[PDB]
Amino acid sequence: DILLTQSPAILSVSPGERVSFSCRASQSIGTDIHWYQQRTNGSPRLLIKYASESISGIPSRFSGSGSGTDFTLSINSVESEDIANYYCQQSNRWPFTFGSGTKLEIKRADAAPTVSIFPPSSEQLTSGGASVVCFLNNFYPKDINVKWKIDGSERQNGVLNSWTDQDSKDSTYSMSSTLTLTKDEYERHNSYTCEATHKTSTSPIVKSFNRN
Amino acid sequence: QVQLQQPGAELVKPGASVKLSCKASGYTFTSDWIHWVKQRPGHGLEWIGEIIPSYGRANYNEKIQKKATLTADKSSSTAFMQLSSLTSEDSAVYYCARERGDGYFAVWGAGTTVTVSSAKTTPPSVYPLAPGSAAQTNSMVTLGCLVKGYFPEPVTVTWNSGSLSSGVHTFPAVLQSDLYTLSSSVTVPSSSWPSETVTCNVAHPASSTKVDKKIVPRD
Repeated sequence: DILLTQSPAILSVSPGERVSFSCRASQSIGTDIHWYQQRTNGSPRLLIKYASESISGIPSRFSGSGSGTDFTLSINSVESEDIANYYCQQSNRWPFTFGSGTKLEIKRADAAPTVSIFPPSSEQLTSGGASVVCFLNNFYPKDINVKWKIDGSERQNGVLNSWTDQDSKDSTYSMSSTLTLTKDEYERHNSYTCEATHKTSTSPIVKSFNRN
Repeated sequence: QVQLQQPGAELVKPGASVKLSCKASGYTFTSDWIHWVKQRPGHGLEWIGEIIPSYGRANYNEKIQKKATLTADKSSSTAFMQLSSLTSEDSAVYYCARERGDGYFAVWGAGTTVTVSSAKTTPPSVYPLAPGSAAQTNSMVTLGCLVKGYFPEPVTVTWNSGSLSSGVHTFPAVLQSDLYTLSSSVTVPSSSWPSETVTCNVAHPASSTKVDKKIVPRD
């Protein structure tokens, strides 16, 4: 069976640069290679067929080249919407096989996080539960740390964090931090604080509210 | 029109079986093949097998253990994949895709998220995320929806029935105590809310529920 090697597994390039993804077949397959794009949470989408043939409705900055064993997918000037996983697939010999995929990442300018904190909803409280939600949005680079304080003292239990993948709209990252407490516990405190530390500033970006 | 329709999700008990469907529309030719492709969370695309509806013949990936059985119904123009004796190894998104006999997958279905677990289906609770009264704002304001306590994956979250996609992102679910939780964030010009409505729509395919939650300023 035809093995398709895609290396490197991640490409990082600066906005507007040209980028080239590599696909290597374990034996010669003429031009029977096709390329797909898959964004986060989306299904694959055909970009190039038969190594170099353009597909209707695909931006003209996408092109493909090569024949035999070595194939290239190129993007002429990378932009944010190109952030995605890219797969090659051969149809020269049975069975059809797929490459293991290359992730495109874009190295954009630093941006500090936009921080927002949210008190539990009336509706949640009714149910005996309290979740305080903090968004750290549209930052870059991805490294970032978040700290909860309750009445001025650090809180670590009940905190669950979630990070998006790089954003295909602006090449940034975002993160959510969620502190979950019972209604009781939540009411035995006044001040809830979400603190974001990120290389864009030496001091934390801090957001708080008071329960009353 | 959407060329290939798959259900959003299927929950299957360990050792049980399920039949995925893929309903096709658009031009259909005797040369059409319907392919199925498996994708494990955070992994690549794996070819499972193919069927030619005009003749009913199916072939399967010989490198992997055969869990699938492909059939098709020409009358309803629908392809089926029967997965049998599932384990947690079988949890994945399964796509169907159409090939015109010329080697490439011109169109793909949206995929069915199959979760193999003994846990029970649970619809999510959807809570608004509106800023507290002391929050200051600039030219933009940020709102949210907290989607909590659901099983299994996935949920789809849109804002204003899809019309609002700029300034939106939805975080990956975190799982705890056999329940998932996530939030979705939306940012609009501050001048525009609350005068213009902002609402999150939360679909949870595995429980057949679709819930709306309007986001209003806190009282």
